[PDB]
Amino acid sequence: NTGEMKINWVSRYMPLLNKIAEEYSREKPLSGFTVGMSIHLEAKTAYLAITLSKLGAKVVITGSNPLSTQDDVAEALRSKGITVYARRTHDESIYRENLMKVLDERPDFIIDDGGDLTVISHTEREEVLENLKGVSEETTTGVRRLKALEETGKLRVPVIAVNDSKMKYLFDNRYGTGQSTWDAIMRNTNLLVAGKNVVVAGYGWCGRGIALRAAGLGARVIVTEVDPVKAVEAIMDGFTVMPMKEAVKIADFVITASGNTDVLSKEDILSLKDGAVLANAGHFNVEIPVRVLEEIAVEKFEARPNVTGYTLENGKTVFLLAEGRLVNLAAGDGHPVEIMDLSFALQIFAVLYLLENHRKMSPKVYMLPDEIDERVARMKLDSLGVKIDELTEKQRRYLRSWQHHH
Amino acid sequence: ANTGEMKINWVSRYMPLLNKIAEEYSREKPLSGFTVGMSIHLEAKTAYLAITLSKLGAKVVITGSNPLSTQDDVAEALRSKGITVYARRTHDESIYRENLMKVLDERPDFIIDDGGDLTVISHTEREEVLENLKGVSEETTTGVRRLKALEETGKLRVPVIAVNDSKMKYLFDNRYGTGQSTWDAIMRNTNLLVAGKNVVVAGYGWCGRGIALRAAGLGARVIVTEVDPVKAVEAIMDGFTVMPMKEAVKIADFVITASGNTDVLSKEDILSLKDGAVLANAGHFNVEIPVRVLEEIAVEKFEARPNVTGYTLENGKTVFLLAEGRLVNLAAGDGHPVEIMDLSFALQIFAVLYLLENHRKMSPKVYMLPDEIDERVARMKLDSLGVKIDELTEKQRRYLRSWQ
Amino acid sequence: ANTGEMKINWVSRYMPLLNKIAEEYSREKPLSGFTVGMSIHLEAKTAYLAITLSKLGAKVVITGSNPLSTQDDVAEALRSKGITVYARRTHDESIYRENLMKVLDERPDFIIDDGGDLTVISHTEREEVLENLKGVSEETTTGVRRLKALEETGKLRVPVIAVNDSKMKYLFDNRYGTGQSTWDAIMRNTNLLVAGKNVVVAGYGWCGRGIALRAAGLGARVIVTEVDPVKAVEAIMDGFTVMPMKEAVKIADFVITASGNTDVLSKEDILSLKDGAVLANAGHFNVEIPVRVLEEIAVEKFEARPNVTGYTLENGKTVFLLAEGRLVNLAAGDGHPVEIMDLSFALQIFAVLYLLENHRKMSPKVYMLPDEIDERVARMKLDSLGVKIDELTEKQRRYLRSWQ
Amino acid sequence: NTGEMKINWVSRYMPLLNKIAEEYSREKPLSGFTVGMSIHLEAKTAYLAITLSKLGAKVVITGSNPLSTQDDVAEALRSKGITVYARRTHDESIYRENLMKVLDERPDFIIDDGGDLTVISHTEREEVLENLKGVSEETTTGVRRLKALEETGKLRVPVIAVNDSKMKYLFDNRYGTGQSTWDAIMRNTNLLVAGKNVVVAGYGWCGRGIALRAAGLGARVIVTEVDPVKAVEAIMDGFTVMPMKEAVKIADFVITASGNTDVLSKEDILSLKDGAVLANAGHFNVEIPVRVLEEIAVEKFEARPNVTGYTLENGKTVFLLAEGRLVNLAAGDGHPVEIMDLSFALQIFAVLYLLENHRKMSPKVYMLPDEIDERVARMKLDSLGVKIDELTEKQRRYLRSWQHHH
Ligand SMILES: NC(=O)C1=CN([C@@H]2O[C@H](COP(=O)(O)OP(=O)(O)OC[C@H]3O[C@@H](n4cnc5c(N)ncnc54)[C@H](O)[C@@H]3O)[C@@H](O)[C@H]2O)C=CC1
Ligand SMILES: NC(=O)C1=CN([C@@H]2O[C@H](COP(=O)(O)OP(=O)(O)OC[C@H]3O[C@@H](n4cnc5c(N)ncnc54)[C@H](O)[C@@H]3O)[C@@H](O)[C@H]2O)C=CC1
Ligand SMILES: NC(=O)C1=CN([C@@H]2O[C@H](COP(=O)(O)OP(=O)(O)OC[C@H]3O[C@@H](n4cnc5c(N)ncnc54)[C@H](O)[C@@H]3O)[C@@H](O)[C@H]2O)C=CC1
Ligand SMILES: NC(=O)C1=CN([C@@H]2O[C@H](COP(=O)(O)OP(=O)(O)OC[C@H]3O[C@@H](n4cnc5c(N)ncnc54)[C@H](O)[C@@H]3O)[C@@H](O)[C@H]2O)C=CC1
Ligand code: NA
Ligand code: NA
Ligand code: NA
Ligand code: NA
Ligand code: NA
Ligand code: NA
Repeated sequence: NTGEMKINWVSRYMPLLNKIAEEYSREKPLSGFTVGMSIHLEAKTAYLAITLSKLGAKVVITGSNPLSTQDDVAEALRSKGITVYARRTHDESIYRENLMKVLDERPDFIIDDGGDLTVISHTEREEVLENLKGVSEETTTGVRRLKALEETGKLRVPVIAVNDSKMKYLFDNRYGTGQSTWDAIMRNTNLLVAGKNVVVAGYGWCGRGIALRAAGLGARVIVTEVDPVKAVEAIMDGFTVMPMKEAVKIADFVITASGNTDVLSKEDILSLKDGAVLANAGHFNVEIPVRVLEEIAVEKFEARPNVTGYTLENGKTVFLLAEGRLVNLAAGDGHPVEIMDLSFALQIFAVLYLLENHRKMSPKVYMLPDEIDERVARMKLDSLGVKIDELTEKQRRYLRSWQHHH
Repeated sequence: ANTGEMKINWVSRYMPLLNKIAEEYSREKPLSGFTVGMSIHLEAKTAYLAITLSKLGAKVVITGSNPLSTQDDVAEALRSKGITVYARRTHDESIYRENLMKVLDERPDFIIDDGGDLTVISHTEREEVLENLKGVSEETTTGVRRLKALEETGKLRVPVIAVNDSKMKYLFDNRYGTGQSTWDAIMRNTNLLVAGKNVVVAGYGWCGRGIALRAAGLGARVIVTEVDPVKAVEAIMDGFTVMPMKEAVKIADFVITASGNTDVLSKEDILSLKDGAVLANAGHFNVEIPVRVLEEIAVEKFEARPNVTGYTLENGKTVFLLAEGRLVNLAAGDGHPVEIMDLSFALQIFAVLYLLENHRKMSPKVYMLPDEIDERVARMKLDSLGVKIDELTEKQRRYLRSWQ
Repeated sequence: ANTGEMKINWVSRYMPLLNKIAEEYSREKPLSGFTVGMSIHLEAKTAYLAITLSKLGAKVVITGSNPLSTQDDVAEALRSKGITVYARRTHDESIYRENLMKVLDERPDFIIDDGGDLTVISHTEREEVLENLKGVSEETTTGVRRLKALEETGKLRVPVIAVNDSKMKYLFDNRYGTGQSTWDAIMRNTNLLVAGKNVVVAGYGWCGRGIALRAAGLGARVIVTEVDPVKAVEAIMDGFTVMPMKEAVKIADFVITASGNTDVLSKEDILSLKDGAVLANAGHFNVEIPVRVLEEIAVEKFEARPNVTGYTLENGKTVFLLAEGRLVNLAAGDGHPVEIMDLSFALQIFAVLYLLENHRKMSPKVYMLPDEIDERVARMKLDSLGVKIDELTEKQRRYLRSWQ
Repeated sequence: NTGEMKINWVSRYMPLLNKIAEEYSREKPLSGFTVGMSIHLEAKTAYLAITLSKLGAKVVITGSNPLSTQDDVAEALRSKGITVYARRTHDESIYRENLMKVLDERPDFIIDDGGDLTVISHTEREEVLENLKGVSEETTTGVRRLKALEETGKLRVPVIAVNDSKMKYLFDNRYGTGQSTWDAIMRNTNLLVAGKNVVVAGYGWCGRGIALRAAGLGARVIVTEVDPVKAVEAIMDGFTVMPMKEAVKIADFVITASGNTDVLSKEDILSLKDGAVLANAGHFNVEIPVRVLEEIAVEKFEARPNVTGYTLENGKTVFLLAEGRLVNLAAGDGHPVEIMDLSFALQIFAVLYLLENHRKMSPKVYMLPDEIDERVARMKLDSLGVKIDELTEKQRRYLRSWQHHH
């Protein structure tokens, strides 16, 4: 089983989760509690699930990504007492039903991936809301949705946004999301990136990482944006900025990373050159309008696994990766094992934080406590065998005084 | 044209934001009747900031951030332009302080401070300044830390805007901003190879990271020291090696301090350095590298080169210090690229105008630069570069604010 | 379309030079009446090279470079196109050799070799091949070394063109050519973080340098091992750390061999590796990392992942090997980018045409690819990209050839 | 004296020359011989001169770069018995006379920098040719001139081209010439390079290093060439290639590194944008036609030290660095100390090689012997405390055999 092998592989390179398991498996702090999860299911996230289980939690999972009927990772999890609900295709109806099945187990805590499970809890299953003590949300898209929910006054449980900690800087780095995205694009196209015009839509944490990686690969990077401050940063970073309607005319690759909808229009698409490659790095598959592609294409064909060709009225053919879905997850390895280990440790401690403090907390979206960022950093340094400096007594006094040393 | 005027002429063709600001307020002269007191590194770029404020109607009174960094020809050019200048390049500390007092004796309405010196003096020794001071714009992290400490003791009386910490400090402290100017200063004064050398950067905040990223771009083996676990992990994830300074000094070819702290190197650390090691400070005050310690423990002290002091030690080894432990990119370099300072200065002018407009509704505390100023300056920059960007549609606006 | 045909379809839209060559010789069919025997990694890109030669009139007979790397659907697609294919993906060594013999039994006029195997067999065991063989085009450094050794013994009988060593090996072995395909193969099969890890690259010739440069671009701490002082100094000047392999293995997270030599890791070196170390070979033959040694000294051997073998040792530590010590970018990756292979293959077609035209005036020795072929292919590439360059004037030509 | 200080500074960071002096100063192998040199004179080259003197040679120097009348380095050299002829301005007449003065001393060996001293020896001072036993030429331009001289059959002494060894790769590297060039441009302009269009004319060893450094600084690099192979390499390296007449229309910086003449034409110059900066990295000041600039400029003014402004008929103003002369030497530090140490060790051993073998050698241009490259590399590793691997007996047999291991 590649799946059991992959879980064993992953476990060997997730030192933080291993440390957490070794530290708390005997005390089992989550014993008697149920953690529900909506996540992209594969070996890495399976290990998060397993760690929570070792800590005593009853884990209930729903995988958003379609899985083969005898998926090795799902089976490994089930053999450990972990419940796993999956779907076979991108059928929204089944996806909704699977979310409901997780809620049917009345989770005490939820680890959400985009805010779906939380939102549906507040709009369709209020009975579950009463037992729900807290939510840990991973993505920028999910946090945005939940902050908007809080805005209306409808939010009824504490939410910890793990997304915006001191270390989202690690997750979206050029070595985090940046490289995983380009690895998925290159492995599925075998095309040379050096010298090519790469358009990246959005220059936030995700897009910047993707743009920096492309440049490091020799690409000529072009950035599109709606925020002047971000555009200027791209320019200062050495990239070219222009409107998308202009960028598409010269694009060899177009990568969306905005977290917005319809970043490409029909007109935009009809400007692309024959052979152009499109991919989405945002959370939902609405950035590149796949429905529009389907509708205006004279013909659609499979060019390679994970790559769809679309010939248009202008006779040109453009290619889409992973049907416009999160390319690094849907057609790649997601993020490096050690990067997920870091993200997962933050999420596990967030859940423990909610367990210890949900009553004291209010039904609003909280930033991840600083103490958690520092605890994970200290553990990471320990696992690396790295030592750093400490402040001296004189330095402590210097830093808090306004008077001059002299 | 005199050399001072020539330096200013050069700079003015590459400062589009300041030029746009002058044109935009040429008629209105918003600062007419107001005195802006300044304490900054006096060179052509800062002189252009002073000239622009003067064009907006302000009476500008300026002094150097350190007498040593003051360029006399630029000062003389500013004087011929009607600007009041209290600053002469000098080693005399008493004269320096005296010049800060002269600026305060002009009772400025607003102060553009560099290190918090004018503001601290105003709240402790020269409170008469408080009869007319309405707000302060502070440029450096060190200044902000000092003013927050002043606030904490309850002595602060006017609002302070930290232009420092903004959405555009990612530009000032960029590898292409502070990073490159720091390395240009080091390379021009040592002519030493950077590729393959062990470069120790103390501190991994904005300044140190830019410095470390540039060193790596030059081929160095970068080692970062820190006291904050989160920053240390950040450096490791950026690809750098992290270890305690006491271990780093044993293999260092270069040690650059960028912490904003004092005594980053101990006497013991110094005695562990190898012969020929080069030390430089990129932090605001000359306390990061203990210059007094080097002086005391050295058997011999000599000029090895212009801007480079050699200290031969009890262990027979000699180590070298650039610019007497002072801010290296400014004391032995060009500061920052012109276009980078143009942006920073546009932000400072709008900070002063923002104080002029809202100081009465602000408490005596440190305020982060308002977001609308960042956006305003960014749009001016895009306009100046002739760059067009996209605009959200109604569907997109609805999408972004929806939770479904 | 069948999957083999689909793979070839994809590749053909991104191979402009091969497409230009087909169009350029469509009528002439210069290779009509000639058989070109091939031994190469059988995938879509090499299949397109075969198809292009067929379009120039050649009877093409091809076999895999290693049965394991042969893609059966691509092979079947080639057969449906009239090309003779002797190659089935297999672990059986005897069947592999048998397939090389079948290619030789077609008595090729020209051979495109990969590692010198066909050529060596032709000059030692199957000399009947020499009744019709007129020239060989060898792609790899290892092949060239072997054929030069064959030449040295006096057994070589036909001219050999080393397409390898040319003005455009700087492209094939570029950080964007071999470098990135090597790392994509390693990252896709381990999903391990590269930034901050110790990456040991054994050998600093063209291949190793590209690999080291890409590793550094990914944030790795790169360590290079070498036996040639000039190459070691080169690595140091490029910014890398250099040390003996016996010291490098103690801290290595990754060890990549790119030397073209045998036993780059000793048993002692292997027992010094840390638990979890990852080993991969980018050299032509699977002898760089001693696979037989790992097998013999291992207490446990298991599949850790697809393309990854785990070997638990007597010291209780486990080390991992990618693709059984075989050429990693080919055995567990996509080889090289399409456009890179298009260039390499254009050079090989012109090498064969050059042999067709000049083999009688060439000795049985290894010849570097003729410079005019490099220029011809470069012009075709510029034309294809629609790039225009400058042209020397009469004054400039006179200047360049003048000594005054 | 900054000059004596600078010589002392340089000596501390030139481990190879120090090793050479320590090794041979007692034997003084060059005792009784005269080494004439035509070089750019500053602290670093002074140290080459001093090392030869410590080895026993009578050194006679002529500095091509104008020097102040009481130049500290020249005075330091004279106080050591080294003869130094200098000029005060860019007066060709005085430059020629200084070359003659070096020849007047009848050197046994010549270290040339551009081929001038050697060429004039073969066309005006044949009496000196008889005693001249060999020449070591440093630059690409000088080697080209001397190879052309050999071509006519006029060459009468052995010439070792140090330029084309295994290590010209170190001298022209992005960290060698590349960075020194950009440091001179940035220190003399204070302009931001990130985002700017940088045109580099010529993609040989020098230009490539300059282009790679510019990209590393965030520039958008544009390359011009006359050799298709080089153009393609630039493209594969991720840069844009186009004709100069087109490149100049968008250039913020134009750097010539071709070793050719008139890389910019009047028409080209009139296409430059207001504020454009021009600099030459080639050996002779003919790449950017300064005479043409002087002639067509409505007015010429000093903008900054080392920077001349030229306002043209189209009302635009363009700026030239160091009067179109080798920018990194004429307005910068040349090359890093350790890089020159390497180049100088190669040149010292070349002179010793000529001393030992000039009779056996023929009057042609020789490549630097491989043994010298390897000797300097071994010494460099030794000074760095670096150890490498050695071939095993099995490996030696493997490498020379055509048979398969299996
Ligand atoms: N593939 C992956 O592994 C990852 C995916 N993401 C997803 O990527 C998206 C963005 O992530 P972040 O960068 O953290 O959000 P962000 O807010 O930091 O960056 C979003 C940027 O997109 C720009 N933008 C919005 N609409 C645009 C449009 N129509 N055209 C051009 N630019 C536009 C915004 O101005 C903003 O600067 C989210 O959906 C997030 O969940 C985030 C991290 C990793
Ligand atoms: N040279 C220049 O042009 C510039 C200078 N600066 C100056 O550099 C200093 C830092 O600026 P920022 O990075 O914005 O401050 P910062 O607070 O953002 O980063 C400072 C870092 O130093 C670390 N640190 C403190 N003490 C340390 C020690 N003893 N050893 C190692 N690390 C230590 C802290 O943990 C922190 O991460 C200030 O003095 C600032 O005024 C800032 C920007 C540009
Ligand atoms: N994976 C791929 O796609 C490619 C593979 N190759 C293969 O890689 C190998 C080398 O290719 P090249 O770089 O062109 O050969 P090369 O001769 O140009 O460089 C080989 C280097 O390895 C060094 N070396 C030899 N034995 C060593 C040892 N025991 N330890 C450390 N260093 C050692 C040599 O001193 C030499 O500098 C060959 O097998 C070649 O066929 C070449 C190009 C691409
Ligand atoms: N500033 C410095 O420190 C250094 C200066 N140089 C000087 O730079 C020049 C070139 O050095 P190399 O790169 O070693 O010679 P090179 O022969 O390796 O490169 C010269 C390149 O310029 C191209 N070229 C010729 N004419 C051209 C034109 N009109 N337009 C565009 N491209 C053209 C050629 O095709 C060739 O690729 C020589 O004068 C050399 O002495 C060399 C090394 C360092
Ligand atoms: Na299964
Ligand atoms: Na620890
Ligand atoms: Na107030
Ligand atoms: Na022949
Ligand atoms: Na003097
Ligand atoms: Na040694």
